[PDB]
Amino acid sequence: SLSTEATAKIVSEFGRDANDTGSTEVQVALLTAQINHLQGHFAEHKKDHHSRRGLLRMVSQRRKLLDYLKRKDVARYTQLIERLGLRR
Amino acid sequence: MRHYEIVFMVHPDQSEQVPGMIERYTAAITGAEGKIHRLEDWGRRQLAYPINKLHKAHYVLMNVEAPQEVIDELETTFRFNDAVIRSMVMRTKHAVTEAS
Amino acid sequence: RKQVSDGVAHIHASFNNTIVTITDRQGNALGWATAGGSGFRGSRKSTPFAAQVAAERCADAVKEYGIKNLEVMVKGPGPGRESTIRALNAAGFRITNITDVTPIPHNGCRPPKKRR
Amino acid sequence: IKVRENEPFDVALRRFKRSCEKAGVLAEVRRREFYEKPTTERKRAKASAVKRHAKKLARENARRT
Amino acid sequence: FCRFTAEGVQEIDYKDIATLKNYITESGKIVPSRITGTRAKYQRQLARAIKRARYLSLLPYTDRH
Amino acid sequence: TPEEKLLRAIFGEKASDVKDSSLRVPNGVSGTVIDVQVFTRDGVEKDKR
RNA sequence: GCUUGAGUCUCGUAGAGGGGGGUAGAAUUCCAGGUGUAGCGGUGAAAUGCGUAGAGAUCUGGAGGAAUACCGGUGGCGAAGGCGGCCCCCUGGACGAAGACUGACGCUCAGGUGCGAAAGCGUGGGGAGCAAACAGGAUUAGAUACCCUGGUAGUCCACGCCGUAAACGAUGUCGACUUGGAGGUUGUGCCCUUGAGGCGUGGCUUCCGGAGCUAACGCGUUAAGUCGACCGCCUGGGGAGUA
RNA sequence: GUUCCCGGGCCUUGUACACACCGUAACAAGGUAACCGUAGGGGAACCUGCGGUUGGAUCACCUCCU
Repeated sequence: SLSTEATAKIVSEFGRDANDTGSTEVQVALLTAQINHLQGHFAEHKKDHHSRRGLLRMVSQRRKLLDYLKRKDVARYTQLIERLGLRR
Repeated sequence: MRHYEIVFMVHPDQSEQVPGMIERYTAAITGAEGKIHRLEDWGRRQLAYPINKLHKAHYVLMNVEAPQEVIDELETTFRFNDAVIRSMVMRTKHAVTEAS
Repeated sequence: RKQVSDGVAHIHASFNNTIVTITDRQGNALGWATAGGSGFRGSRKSTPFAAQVAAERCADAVKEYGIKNLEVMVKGPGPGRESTIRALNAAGFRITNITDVTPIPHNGCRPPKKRR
Repeated sequence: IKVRENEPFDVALRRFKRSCEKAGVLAEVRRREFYEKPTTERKRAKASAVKRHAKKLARENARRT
Repeated sequence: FCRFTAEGVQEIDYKDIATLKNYITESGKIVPSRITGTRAKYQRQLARAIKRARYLSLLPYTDRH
Repeated sequence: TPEEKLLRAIFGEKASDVKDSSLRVPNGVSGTVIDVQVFTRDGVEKDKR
């Protein structure tokens, strides 16, 4: 269930506080962190007709979150894609 | 790092040389991050069903604090030791101290 | 023969048959008795009265051996299990202990099938 | 499972055997599996199991017979 | 109604089996969460621990094989 | 009670039978126990004290 | 720009949830050995088969194979389908005490994509039990039909294809609102958890009822009650959910 | 004395019935409960195996503990 002493390091970087993980720039990164440790499962085992609903779920959530940041703050979005590299 | 509760057993034959075998396993833990919580010695108490012939085995509980990748290979050793016939490793949670 | 005192009478009652097989603790059988080997072909084998006749055919063929403090190891709660253990305690036997040694399966394999 | 009692019997005493299961696992491992069956019959069984308690609630309020 | 589940808190262990005798019968049969005045949580966790006590030879399966 | 006869034959041999009817410090006294005169069962010893 | 909407983190729990592999034990088919009998099996009844080439029965050792009695609870997980030993690793989803924020980032659909019990088949292995086609004896005027003994396909492990259902609490989905009781299952906050509890809050599910709907039965905070948003379907039956 | 047997009444359960009880596969539990999905087969209904559901029936007697 998540890797706490890696993700807390992430909120330390992106956040202006330690309690501030409500800003778009920090939350999508914690979401990508989930995906960084999710690759480890979608590489092996092959028969996850259950774990598949998690993929489509968190990817949908992520696609539209960066889809709003794009429509409002291009300052934070271009800095965000340049801060984590979540574009590719 | 992680709290483990390794509970293994041996046959009364190796019961006179298992104390040396406990020094075997606890050697690793000591030199690789570890401290024991409850080393229990019950003796050659009455078993349930005879293990292919003889009953009454020797119970030895550890319940030690050790690293996950060491106990992984350590249970592999239990798997192929002639003293330890059956074992049981746990997850984290609380550490014990009495159990008596 | 065998110099046995511990006559282990394995009473197994399938459904329509009460087959009791007296043996030794080692397995050295002494012989048997059945609700179907005495007659009663039909729903008559299904009756414990035939199982009663069964416990009697088992009460004999042991007067050459000599079972006294016998053990009643029951399995198969079909037609017998009642007027069979009671027939032995009425045939002149001092049962040290009546055992229901049933090594029940966890239904690992698949069993047969009946009444549909 | 194993009944003994050294002397005060004058009877077989197989009452804990029946008090164990007896026909309990007999009726379950003697005939075809058919995985779904018990589920449905426990259905009619459960509704009639609440029915006697519904009869317990049916005897407490009136019965001025 | 008993002074044991009024002092019984947080997962009853699998080491000494003296109190496991107080949930099983002298046959090897377990009592359901309804007879024993104990919430399913507890009667069920005690149970899983007992299967592990079988892999450890504390309690056998049925009495005799 | 019937709701404790059943629970009685489960949670042990002595669940709600043995009570506490000890010999208590006499009501209205405040002193100091100095010596204990004990008499073990004629034939069988006590436990430890 | 601001928050009652959506969402994530700090701090945690439970689970027939899925996945790859390994392992424990009983039973069953069968093999070797000691004992031993003439019956076992089956049905309303008879019979095929086995039997002095010694079956069924009992004890010891054991190799394939599939599946987990008792714990079991109109209980739990999930989009749904579906799914009951244990361990190691991986991991999705649901929920809660107290705070921190961008500030409606929300809902759904033709073409499209993915899951898909069981079955059919191709392929490297397999066959204990049951058992399509079929054979023997009977019920019968007749049996290719209830029954029993055998038995190919299938069942299982891994990769794919046609891509189907009573895939049905028949109740589409996100969400807000609407007197209670018996409860069950899983967490949490407050008070002395002295104690088997008292007061509130979310998820899933069952029964009796008010509001309301209705042909009626009844559903009834999980609605068939009240609205908004998105899609599919119907115009009597059959033809046909087929060429 | 109502447990056997013939006829009768009341209450109750059940029905695709009310024109009203070549082979029985559904309607009483039709003496083998039903239907959908799939493969195969037989003059033919339907049956066999696997998965699901309730658009299914009685829970009345005979032996034991308070």
